[PDB]
Amino acid sequence: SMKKEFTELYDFIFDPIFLVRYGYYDRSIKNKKMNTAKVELDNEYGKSDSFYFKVFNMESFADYLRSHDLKTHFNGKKPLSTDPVYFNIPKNIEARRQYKMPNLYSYMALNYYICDNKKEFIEVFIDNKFSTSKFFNQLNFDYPKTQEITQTLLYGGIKKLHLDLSNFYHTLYTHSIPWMIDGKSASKQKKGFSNTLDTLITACQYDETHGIPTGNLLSRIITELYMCHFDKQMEYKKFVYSRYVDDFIFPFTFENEKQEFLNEFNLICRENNLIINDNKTKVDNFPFVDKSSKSDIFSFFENITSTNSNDKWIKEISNFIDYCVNEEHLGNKGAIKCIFPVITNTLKQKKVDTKNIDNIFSKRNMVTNFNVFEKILDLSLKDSRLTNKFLTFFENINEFGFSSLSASNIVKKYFSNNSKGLKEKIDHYRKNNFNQELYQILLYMVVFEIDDLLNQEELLNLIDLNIDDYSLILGTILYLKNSSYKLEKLLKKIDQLFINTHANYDVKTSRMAEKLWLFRYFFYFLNCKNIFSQKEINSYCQSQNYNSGQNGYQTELNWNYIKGQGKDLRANNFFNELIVKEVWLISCGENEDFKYLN
Amino acid sequence: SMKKEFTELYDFIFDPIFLVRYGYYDRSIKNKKMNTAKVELDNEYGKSDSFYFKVFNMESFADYLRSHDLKTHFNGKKPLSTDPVYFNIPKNIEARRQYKMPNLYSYMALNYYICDNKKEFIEVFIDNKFSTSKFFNQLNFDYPKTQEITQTLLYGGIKKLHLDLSNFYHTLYTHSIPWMIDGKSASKQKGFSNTLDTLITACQYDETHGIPTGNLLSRIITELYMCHFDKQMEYKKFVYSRYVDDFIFPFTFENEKQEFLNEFNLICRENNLIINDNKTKVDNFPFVDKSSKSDIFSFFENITSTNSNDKWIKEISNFIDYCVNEEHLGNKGAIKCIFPVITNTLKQKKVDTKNIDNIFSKRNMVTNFNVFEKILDLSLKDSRLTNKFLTFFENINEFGFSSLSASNIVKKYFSNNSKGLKEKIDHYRKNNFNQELYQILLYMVVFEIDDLLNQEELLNLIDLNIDDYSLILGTILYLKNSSYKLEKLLKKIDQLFINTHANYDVKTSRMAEKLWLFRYFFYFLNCKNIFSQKEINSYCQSQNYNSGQNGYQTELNWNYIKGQGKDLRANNFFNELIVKEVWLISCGENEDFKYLN
Amino acid sequence: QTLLYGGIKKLHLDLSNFYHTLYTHSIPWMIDGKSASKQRKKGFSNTLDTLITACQYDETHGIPTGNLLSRIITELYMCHFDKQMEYKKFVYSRYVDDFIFPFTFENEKQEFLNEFNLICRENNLIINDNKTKVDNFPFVDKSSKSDIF
Amino acid sequence: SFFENITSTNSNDKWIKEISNFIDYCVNEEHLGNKGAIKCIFPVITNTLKQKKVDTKNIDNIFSKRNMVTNFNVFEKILDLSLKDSRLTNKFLTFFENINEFGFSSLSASNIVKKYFSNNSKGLKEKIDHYRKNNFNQELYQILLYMVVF
DNA sequence: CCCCCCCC
DNA sequence: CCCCCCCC
DNA sequence: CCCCCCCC
DNA sequence: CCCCCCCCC
Ligand SMILES: [Mg+2]
Ligand SMILES: [Mg+2]
Ligand SMILES: [Mg+2]
Ligand SMILES: [Mg+2]
Ligand SMILES: [Mg+2]
Repeated sequence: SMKKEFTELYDFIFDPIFLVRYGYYDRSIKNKKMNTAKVELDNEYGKSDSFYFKVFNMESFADYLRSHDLKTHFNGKKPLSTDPVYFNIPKNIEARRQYKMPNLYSYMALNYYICDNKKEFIEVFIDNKFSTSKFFNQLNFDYPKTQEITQTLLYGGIKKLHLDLSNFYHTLYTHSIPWMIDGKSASKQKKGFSNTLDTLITACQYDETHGIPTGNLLSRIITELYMCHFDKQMEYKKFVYSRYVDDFIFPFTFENEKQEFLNEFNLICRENNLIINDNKTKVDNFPFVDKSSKSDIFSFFENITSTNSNDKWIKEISNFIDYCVNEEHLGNKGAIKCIFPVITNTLKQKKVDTKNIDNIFSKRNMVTNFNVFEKILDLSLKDSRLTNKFLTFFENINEFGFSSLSASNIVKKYFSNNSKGLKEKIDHYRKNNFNQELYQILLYMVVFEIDDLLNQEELLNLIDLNIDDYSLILGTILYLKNSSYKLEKLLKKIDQLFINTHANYDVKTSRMAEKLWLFRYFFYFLNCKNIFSQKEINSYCQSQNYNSGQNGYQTELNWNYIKGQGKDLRANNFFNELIVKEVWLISCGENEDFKYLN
Repeated sequence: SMKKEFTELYDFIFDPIFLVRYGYYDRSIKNKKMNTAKVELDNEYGKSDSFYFKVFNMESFADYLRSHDLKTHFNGKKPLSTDPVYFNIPKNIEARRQYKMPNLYSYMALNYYICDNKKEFIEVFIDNKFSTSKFFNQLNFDYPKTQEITQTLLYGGIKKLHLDLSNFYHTLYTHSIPWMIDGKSASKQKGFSNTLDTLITACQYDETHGIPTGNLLSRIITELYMCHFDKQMEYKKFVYSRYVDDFIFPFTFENEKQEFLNEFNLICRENNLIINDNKTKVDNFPFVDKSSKSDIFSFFENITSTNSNDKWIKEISNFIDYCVNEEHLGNKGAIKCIFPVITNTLKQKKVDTKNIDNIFSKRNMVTNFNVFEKILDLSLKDSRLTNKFLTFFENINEFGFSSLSASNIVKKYFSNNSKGLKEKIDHYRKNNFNQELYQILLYMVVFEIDDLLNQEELLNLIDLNIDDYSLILGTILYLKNSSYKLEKLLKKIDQLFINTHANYDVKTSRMAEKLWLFRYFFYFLNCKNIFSQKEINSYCQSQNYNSGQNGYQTELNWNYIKGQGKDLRANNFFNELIVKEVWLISCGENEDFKYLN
Repeated sequence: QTLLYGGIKKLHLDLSNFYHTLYTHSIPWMIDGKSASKQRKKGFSNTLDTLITACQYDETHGIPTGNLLSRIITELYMCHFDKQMEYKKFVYSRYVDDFIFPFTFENEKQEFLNEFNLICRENNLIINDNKTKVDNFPFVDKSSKSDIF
Repeated sequence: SFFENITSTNSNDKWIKEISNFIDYCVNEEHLGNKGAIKCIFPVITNTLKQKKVDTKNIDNIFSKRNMVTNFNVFEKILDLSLKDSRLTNKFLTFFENINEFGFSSLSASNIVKKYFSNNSKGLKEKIDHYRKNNFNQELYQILLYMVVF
């Protein structure tokens, strides 16, 4: 029944290996049988809107976890205050949203706690009746099903009321969590479940309390419980509504029903320091607006056949992209995100010949220079949140017959033509800390083997402060892929960065508790694998006259010296086990060549 | 010079006795001579927009400070975390603001620190160039002078960019105060700012979300924060005018605008500040100016004392409508000018004392219209006008308006609108619009309104989700009625004290918890024996309370409560105040809880 | 489509009554140069002008629209416009008098407008300010005929 | 009818304040579509002085007082106003040329304008280079003319 | 995995 | 000419 | 030169 | 104290 199939989903999700194999990057699997014991690093089962699975994933760390028990490292209390990877992405054309990717250690510390107390989450979730985000887009709980749950919650409503909470994730006071779960008066009196959660959550953001570290499934799960206690307080007051995260739909029929619900709603926000986004408060009167019909979109290619001209397919695809971008302008939320899936599905459904698919996306018209793949590429450069979608779209038409080389050339030519504008855009993303925008360009260059855009001086200028770890890793990979460039200059800019950021901390702080922990692990891993010639390391170390001991060179570059520095080594000893067992957090590639297409 | 007048302002403000006598309730005096050694019981020298001076003031505590030195009592470490008075006021008809009135002990600790390190405030203040809010509306630093400062900052500007920070005080991340004063990266590693943060948190029970807003100390702390925001923008060759969180950036080319916006956002993102995108506008030249009061101040330029009293009634009544409509159009603060210019016009036009009684206490037999009843009714449409209305009444009282006639007029209002007022009272309770409640209760105690709430309705005010101030007023209302038995009131107060202590570690001292003001008010009265000690021992024997060396072992007995906590630094502070007969609430001239002349 | 790449926004710019208000004597200016034109006959530019005015009784207000010769001369004129703009590292798409300027920073839209207005004042061209509009991504497009066809 | 209530008895500060308030009133009036309101600033300030018969030394101090607290000067504000529309170049200069004959010291007029140029030297040079590049002829003429006049 | 594709 | 059709 | 002042 | 009176959080 309903109670049965609910618990199947939750007994599945609440598993430490699942919450890092798919939770760290907020990935989602449709079927349980996709949780293979193999690494399965090449192909994608699940999807995510965040980071490229091929270059950044946990499949190596996951395969370690089902062969080794790591809870030993976390069984103690008093967790370590680690610094996350601050990664800032856009919200509109003129607004932003701040992700924080927590240090893997303090993440697993929080992960194991949530699982050791799965009951305090699950039994509240299954009893809850208003939330359509408590499924986390997981398993068979797709968009049509969350929509269908909302429809039954809005019966009897001549009108609908909308409320959105303003910057809910990033303005959340962490100490509000014991208030919502246990009661504000009960928390004023220590060492409970809510209190221990609060201290583990802040451990992932260097003990700061303004906001939650958003960007992973754990934050999603913790956020859903906080709002499910909201839902429970409103159920006591005999209210009924639908809710997806911070977005409410209250159905009513008389103005007083609305004002009653509005007042009891404000009392809960006042009590828990939540701010109602007033620009988004709206009452919909029947006949009800609904500007989200995808029927016209999904039926765009109805009258096209495999027998249609390759030029016909080119024009219709290009036509279709413009139709959806216009539909998003009219308020059809998600219409642009649908461009990639339906082009993929339509080619498959119409069974276009694999040779004919190459021509469609390879054809550069010598009359107008139009290549439809170039158009899709340029589209994706208009919202860096489309990065994974464009890359999996290429992945799909690639395995359909689009020449990996043809695609690499088209992308190369696009960068060549827009060289001036992209350089200008990079300097902007660097000065104003637009991470994902810089990430997208760097990820495109490493993936499509682009080498003409930046020189070595312009590449080393990327290895600097106020750059996310993901961009640094990508920029490092770009430097290494040119064999002509000498590693000596790269080691200076990297070591200079490592010393500079370690200086801001207390001198007794372990380096794996600091910033740049992911880029640090990436470097130490490549160094232990000796991608950096141990000789070419000693050459640099002697240009700075670095003292030496039995650990090796006393440099931030040497992991063996770093592995011991600091009073609390629980983090260093954590990432130590990972380096020894050659667990990677960044994927070298199929041939370990840092090439990512076939 | 310009810095010559600043240094004199700040050497005066940054004095701990001034910062509580005029800063706790955010008062303002126009002359340094107004800081008299005497307790100004009948002189409202200062101006405030928060709490009625005649009832809630620090003049007695200020008097104790001139004699004793409490810097000795406060020197130490790890300050005690106290719970403030949560007092919620409106922002507009549909919005609210959250004032937090800090425990006196925690407040004074912050006050002494700021003064011992006034150097770190004053040095940044004098050096500042962009802030017109850094004068805190004191001395000869009036609105016209601040506008004159802004005008010289907007030269060379064809356009003005307007930028407002969203929910600034309440959303201000406290730990970001070290970030702006000494840098964020350096803060990863217990200096000046690192301790100012922990003194601030201890005023709001170690909450790090928001600043205790409603007093001068928080305005100065907020100002340092933004004055460092200013130094960062000054290093980038930017010029603008700022008042608290509201910026005016003059520019000419769209280059300069986007240049300014990009840096502005970086500073904001770094310190968890949020920009109110709705109040973001650009004024192209010719510039709008919807805030000119020239027509308001010259409203009475045509009327004289020779004119009929009925004409004065009409022009005043038509003047109130002119200003309320001008506030509608965007002339910000126009309603706040109604009371001053009426008072200043009456004085300047030299209106006789007997005429003022007749102008303001006349009842049209035809229309039942009384102009003072109108002004009162206006004051109840925005509870942030309570102090304005009462200081206005205080002024026409001294000019001739009979205290008796005024009390009768308000009494009549409350009788006509018993249905509505009792609806609004029970509304403000259920939604913690606790200022709107404080106003009604304050009008009742001041104007002697004994016919609105019965005994039961008053007792049902002594509950939780009621702020200390309205609690004190509701208790006063009960006491002002002799025929109400003091026994029932105790049972509501004892139950209330008992219920809020249950929310704490049993080792917590009561004077560190919530309701610290109401507790002090009650304890002071019991020590003064206002609560008949025979009538106290009667209630305790009813509850079968045990009796010990200090007393009857209840929340009501201060001698027992005095030392029942792990950290008594707070109780020991308030105990000294009770012993020396320092009052935080004025019992009145004859201690009859009456406040009219 | 390929001209508008890299644009998170696109600026629209339409000349007002370009065909009917075009000063014929500005045609030599665009092809050769206003300064050079002061120096003054027998050139290709000047002779083209005279063959044009001869079609409309030696009048210089506007070009006689309705035929293809006027379209061709209009393109040549407007292409020398394009070259002056190309020289300044600007990129856009134009159909006769209708410009589409893709950009990403307001600094660019301003740089572009400043030089655009400079050529327009030099050659007595008028911007139709009613049709000036920027489109922010996601871009509107109402020109779709898919459901019609 | 803006200055009708004020007379010679009022303090120079009052006069300075009221004139400063008056410039804002007309500027806002022009913003509302009151075509010509800004061009009326200069005559009615001149003519109000005549009708009210303010003493010569008062004219100097009104237009020379640098308020020690704000460092505001009402003549400097008038000057900054004229640099917002070049077509006010003559109506500002006749205004000075008028109050110069009313008792305003030219040595102070020159000193006040020179301070403005010293203060906004970066901005003014930036604006000059922008006028040459875009062939804005009157805007440049204004700055150059003020330089030679003052 | 066995006519789907989209919300924070 | 050999499943298109529309912009100033 | 003998009160004013502003439209394009 | 010796005319004034208004911005915010
Ligand atoms: Mg939101
Ligand atoms: Mg604000
Ligand atoms: Mg046209
Ligand atoms: Mg046209
Ligand atoms: Mg504000």
